Amino acid sequence: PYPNLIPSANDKPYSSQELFLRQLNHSMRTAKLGATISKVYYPHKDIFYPPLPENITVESLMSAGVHLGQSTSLWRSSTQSYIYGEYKGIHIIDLNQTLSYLKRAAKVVEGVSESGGIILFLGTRQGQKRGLEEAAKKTHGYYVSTRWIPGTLTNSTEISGIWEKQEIDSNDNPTERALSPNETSKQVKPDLLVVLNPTENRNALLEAIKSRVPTIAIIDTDSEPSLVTYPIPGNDDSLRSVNFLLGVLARAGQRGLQNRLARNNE
Amino acid sequence: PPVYRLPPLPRLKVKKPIIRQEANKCLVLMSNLLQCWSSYGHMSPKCAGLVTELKSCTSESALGKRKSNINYHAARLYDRINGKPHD
Amino acid sequence: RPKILVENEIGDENYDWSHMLQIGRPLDGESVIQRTMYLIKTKQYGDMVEAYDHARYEFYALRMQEETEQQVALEEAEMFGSLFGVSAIEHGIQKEQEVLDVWEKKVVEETELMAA
Amino acid sequence: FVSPLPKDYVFKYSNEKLNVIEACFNLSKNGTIEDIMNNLRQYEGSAEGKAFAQEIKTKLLTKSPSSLQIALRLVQENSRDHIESAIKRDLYTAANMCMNQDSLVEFSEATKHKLIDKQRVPYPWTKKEQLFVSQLTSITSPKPSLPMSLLRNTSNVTWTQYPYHSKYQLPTEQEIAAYIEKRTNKVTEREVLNHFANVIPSRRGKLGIQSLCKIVCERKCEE
Amino acid sequence: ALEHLKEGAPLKGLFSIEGLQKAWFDRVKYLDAKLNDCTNEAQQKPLETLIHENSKSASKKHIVNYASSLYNLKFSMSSLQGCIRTPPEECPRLGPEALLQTPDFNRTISNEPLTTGNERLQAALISSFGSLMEFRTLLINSNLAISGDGFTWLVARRQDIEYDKLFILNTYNAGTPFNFSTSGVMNELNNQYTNMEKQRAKQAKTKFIYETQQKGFSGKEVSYIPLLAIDASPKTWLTDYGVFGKREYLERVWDSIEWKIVESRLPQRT
Amino acid sequence: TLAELLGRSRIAQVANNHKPLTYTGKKFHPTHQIIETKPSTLYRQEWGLKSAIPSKIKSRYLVYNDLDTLERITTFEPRGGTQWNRLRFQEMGVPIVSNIGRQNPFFKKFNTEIIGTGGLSYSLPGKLKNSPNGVIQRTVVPGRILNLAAIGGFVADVVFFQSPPSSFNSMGDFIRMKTFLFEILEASMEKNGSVSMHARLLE
Amino acid sequence: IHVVPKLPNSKALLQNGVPNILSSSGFKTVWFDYQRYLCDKLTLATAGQSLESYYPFHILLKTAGNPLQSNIFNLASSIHNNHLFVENILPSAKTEPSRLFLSKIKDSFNGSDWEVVKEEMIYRAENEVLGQGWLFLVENNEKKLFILTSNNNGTPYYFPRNQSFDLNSAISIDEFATLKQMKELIGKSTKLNGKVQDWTMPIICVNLWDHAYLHDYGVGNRSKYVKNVLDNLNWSVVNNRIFS
Ligand SMILES: [Mg+2]
Repeated sequence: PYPNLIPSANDKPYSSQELFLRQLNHSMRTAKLGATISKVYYPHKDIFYPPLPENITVESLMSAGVHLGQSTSLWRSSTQSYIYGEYKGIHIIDLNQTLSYLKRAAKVVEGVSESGGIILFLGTRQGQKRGLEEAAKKTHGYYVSTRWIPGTLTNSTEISGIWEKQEIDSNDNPTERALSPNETSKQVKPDLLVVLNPTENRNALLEAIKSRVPTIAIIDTDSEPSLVTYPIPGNDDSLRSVNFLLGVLARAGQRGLQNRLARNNE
Repeated sequence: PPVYRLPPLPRLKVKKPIIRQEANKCLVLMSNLLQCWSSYGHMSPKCAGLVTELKSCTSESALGKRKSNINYHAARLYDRINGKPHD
Repeated sequence: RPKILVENEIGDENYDWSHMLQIGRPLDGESVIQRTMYLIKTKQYGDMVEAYDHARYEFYALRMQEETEQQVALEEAEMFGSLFGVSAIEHGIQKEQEVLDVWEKKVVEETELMAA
Repeated sequence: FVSPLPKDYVFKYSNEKLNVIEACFNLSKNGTIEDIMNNLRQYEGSAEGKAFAQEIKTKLLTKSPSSLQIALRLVQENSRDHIESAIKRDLYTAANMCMNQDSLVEFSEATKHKLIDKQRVPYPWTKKEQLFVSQLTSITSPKPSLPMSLLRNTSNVTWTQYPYHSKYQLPTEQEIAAYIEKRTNKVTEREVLNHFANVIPSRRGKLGIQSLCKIVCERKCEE
Repeated sequence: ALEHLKEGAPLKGLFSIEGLQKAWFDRVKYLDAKLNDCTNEAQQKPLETLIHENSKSASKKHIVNYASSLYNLKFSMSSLQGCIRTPPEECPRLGPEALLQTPDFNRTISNEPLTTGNERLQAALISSFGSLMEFRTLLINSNLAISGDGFTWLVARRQDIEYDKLFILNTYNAGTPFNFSTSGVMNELNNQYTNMEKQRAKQAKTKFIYETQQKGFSGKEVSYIPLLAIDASPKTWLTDYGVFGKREYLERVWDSIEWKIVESRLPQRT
Repeated sequence: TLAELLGRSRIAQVANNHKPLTYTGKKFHPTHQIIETKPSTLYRQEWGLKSAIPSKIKSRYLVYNDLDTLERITTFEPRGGTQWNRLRFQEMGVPIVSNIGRQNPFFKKFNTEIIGTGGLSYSLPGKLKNSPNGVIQRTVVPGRILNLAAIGGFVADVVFFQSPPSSFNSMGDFIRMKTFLFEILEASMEKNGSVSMHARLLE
Repeated sequence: IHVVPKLPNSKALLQNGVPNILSSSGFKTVWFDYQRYLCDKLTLATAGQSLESYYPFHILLKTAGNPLQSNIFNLASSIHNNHLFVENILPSAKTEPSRLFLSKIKDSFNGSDWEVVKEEMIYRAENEVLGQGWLFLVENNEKKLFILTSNNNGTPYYFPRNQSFDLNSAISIDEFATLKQMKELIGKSTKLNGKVQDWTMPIICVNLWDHAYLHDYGVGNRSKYVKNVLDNLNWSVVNNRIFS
């Protein structure tokens, strides 16, 4: 480690790099020392250590901010059943309902991962990218943060024509043999589209239902819930609530992947 | 107070956006000189430095030095800022 | 007094409103109100207003204690040769100064414009 | 539609209490209520567990002896045999209780005392002795004097164990023990939990299953 | 030194048979011996006078500090008396829950000067502080805040030995409650430093600020007549009350003040 | 129930108001609850509100009215200046006392009027403040003269022995540039909730 | 919420204390109660602030420059310093001082022995701090070590909050000059917060508060306690917190 470090002379003081290394060493050993800080929210911890669908409660959802629906004046009355009441000039999403729908969604995510399906996480909002990529990594899955070019599934051959396809084991090993030009040009459709802002990409949803793909979406109090197969009522605007739901879904899919790998090994 | 909600429009844009830049220095100097010459007769040495300053300003060209993104924002944020009811 | 709205685990907490000072929670009007509600529930003060007043009075003492703590800590620091590079008032003055400088140049230009 | 249990939740039956129950209530082919009582009396271990055992002996004493004996007689037979036969046996013993020829099950009077007359105070009882095995059999068996029959179902099916319970509830100690044995023929607690909480498709999202498994491990197996 | 306390049987209110000794008898011995080691003279004399003589001097600093430490403790103990509350040896020590208890100083009031005469003193306190309760809160909270070796002082602003207005101040380790002895030492040091630099403006502004901080409304300097001292150091209260029972200790102290002595100390008003 | 949790929770705790965020009139005390984030939460745009807040905001503090509006934007202003005014006041250490002969309200149907001070100072008046140099009699604070003087987030009435011409008349309406020292005498608080300080110009 | 960390062989410590330097009761007073109290105080101070998320050391570093909120700094400083002291104490988690450490000492103190250095440290402890405080042996950006006393909750890390000498008492000319130089350096920093750069690291913290010694050693014998601590401390820990 640190092969190019030119250490200063013993008579001389520390160099800048040497000093930095010393600081790092101190940080690793004795900085986080005096106390330990239990019961506090670190944003990163929801992405890298999301809870299982089972262990989620209503309280956790409330803390995440999932309960906060759009607004009283921006109400799609189609979503009436999901909403608990109004408060602070804002519809508040029934969170027991949210929980049950999330569990249902989580189970279907797990199932397709187990079957070895292509899961696609779609999230066009600003802060969502990193968490989306993490989720995609967790299950051997896919994501979209930069905008969804209309017709990725309906007009697949024009759009997704010149990108490399692969082969895969019952495990996830590339088994790198040459794909034939006929073998390459076929569409590779997702087996689960999961969106974080269905109201912002109506188009993607429409192609999914045309292309015959089951889809999951965070339905806020202004979003149409009929436009998807498995709606999760919740707060799609705040970045952390979305991440929490997304991270849970990723964890559910991860589990199913692990189970598939285990059964392959067997 | 009386709020005024517009109907659904094709495109919110100001027809012409004014930048409101500062007036030219050379022009100002010329106006000052003109004002001075209104008083004090035709060309008395009270405005001896002013004329020199004007000359310095208008040596390379008649004027010394030679847009507001408001439409792009309106265009961007119209769909948000609408109180347009759902689809 | 700034308020963090980003929730920590809402399920984890467990506040006995016998007293105001809870651990995870800070001292604020909320804590007072929770105390008032507790009093109402227990029927120590049957009336709501009286319970509220009591909670307010509990809060005040705590606030005074907090105020005294900081001042004395500052005094101690001053005594034992601690050195603070920028005090709050000094910082404020500095902040004002930049704004004033910005204003002055602009104001001179505006006066010149008006003249001509 | 399930939800996790609260963070203040504690499983009522502690480990030591479960152990003492196991010690006392486990019986041989010809076990009795008297034998159980004796076992409870002579149990030795933790102080709290001993106190618990004493308490449960007291409450057994408070309850009726003949009925307890009948229940004891029934339960081993029912464990051995299949559902329909067990149900029939239960029906027969209920009939016998209703129409006591031998006058050795003071039931109707006890019911009157409790349900009809007054909620408070236990019944004094007028019959307290060790019934013979043949007598017990006669009590919980039919005769040609009265005709007896269950009403016919659409699905007239008979089985020794339940077809659909084992999948959709928390897994028994016995199943865990069997799994452990299979694994042996290293093993650890975390691995067992993973197997139970993840690998088994019916019991992936079981609520308090990991905790149950941990309790089982604490009770039975060793490092 | 003092009469009201002894080695065998301490006060029923505050300290215990061992804890009192740890607080007072041992500390005093440690200090006196240290003072003797520092200065060849064995004559006690007055402590205040010695402090005045040897103040504003780095060489004669330790001795001054030890005199201050001795004097302050003595002043604290003179004020104290017996109490109604039970001894801490009988009672249980306070745990972590003591921190979360609301203080009753805002709402309750106890042991006032009025109950044992001392009417003019009480009136003076009221004039200074608005009320008795307000004064008490100022005192106890300040003492709590000190968090370390220190003393909280009730003082009187000396302009016969007349006074203008009562006040309260904290002072730490071995700091004197008398202002005149240490007033402007820092300014003098600054001036010396400036002279040294010259030998080898902002500085002028800082000096001016120091001067205006120091100088009173009229007189050339100001001094404070101490009326009440209350120690804040762990040395005293850790033995009986543990870590968490500082506030409790202070409450007990407050309950067991002999206000007659304080009244006597208080001079005539202008 | 969920409802109970909602009532408890940190958004319910912020007492609602629809007062202007831009109020060009006289500001005697804070209008809105200041709301801070942590740096981490700011980094992923989360303030504990309904929505994400724009990445353009780099300040940790803000003020708001509506969680969500018809315009599909939270009504907020990224500023928490009122905390700094309070902190400045605390630093100055001039204890607020009622100039009228009345008991301190913190000691002992609903009255909406301000109970004593609004909570900018819970300091008590009887204390002195010692330092290495000595016991501070006169509180030295730097401020700016406007024409009244701005002294650490508060405007204050001023008095002096003689009006200095050299500093004033050299720059008649650019007196705001030069910071002068002040000796703050006392701070009174009126019924409207305005802190009426009184300073003295030092030279 | 800030809670005290679980020490290694905690039950053993509770039973005994520390073999040589601290009793069962004396160790409880310094750590199992006092540390807990400190943590609780810190939590109370920093419950709803942004400081709740940060560790004590990082809180202290954040806070150091701010004159107000000195209480938080004090608490954070105490918590960190006290745990450093406990780490130094602990029997295990026999070890000798490192060769490198000895060489560094020799370089620093004019080629003197480790026993001599210890003696100088105890003398400094005796003379400098009145009342409460801390006694550090630190290392700075110049590789040589030096002895650093602090007067109650003064940190070894950041030199403006070293809290190294008491101006409540009278001070020297040299000390005043040093203070003036420090102040000048601080003013030269030129940042909005106004915080200098500093790379001082503690190698041997010792707790000169009465929460450690007063139970066992009485009101006197603080020097003796310090000596005992120096004699019996975890050397492996010290060695670990030495090299860059
Ligand atoms: Mg939305």
